[PDB]
Amino acid sequence: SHMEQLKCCSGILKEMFAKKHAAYAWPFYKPVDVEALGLHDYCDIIKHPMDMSTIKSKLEAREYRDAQEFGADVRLMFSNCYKYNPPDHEVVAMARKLQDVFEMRFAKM
Ligand SMILES: CCS(=O)(=O)c1ccc(NCC2CC2)c(-c2cn(C)c(=O)c3[nH]ccc23)c1
Repeated sequence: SHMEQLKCCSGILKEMFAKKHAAYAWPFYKPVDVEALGLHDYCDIIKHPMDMSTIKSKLEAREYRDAQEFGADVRLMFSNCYKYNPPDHEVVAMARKLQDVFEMRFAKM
């Protein structure tokens, strides 16, 4: 059921926000600050920005019909990271660690 699936989504996102994963999830907590040194071309490369606070807000405001729509937004957050940054960047290695947390939880629900 969609209602049940969406409560599991809330649970998944709550684990991604937990202290257990903090050392590598913290650059994904809030939207990317495009007024920070570098990132002057961030809006030129990233057409659809996404972060965990935006996904949390979209869940609370019922903007997802089902788990797949929630999943698409989490994956957009990681794909934005893989598209923008060099593959050797510290943030890419952090995104891969947080995505492993996500994929394992999302797959078992
Ligand atoms: C919480 C939003 S923030 O603006 O405070 C912030 C702070 C630190 C960050 N990275 C720190 C770096 C790994 C050591 C990032 C960041 C996120 N993402 C998703 C990228 O793609 C990216 N590229 C370059 C920087 C970033 C964002």
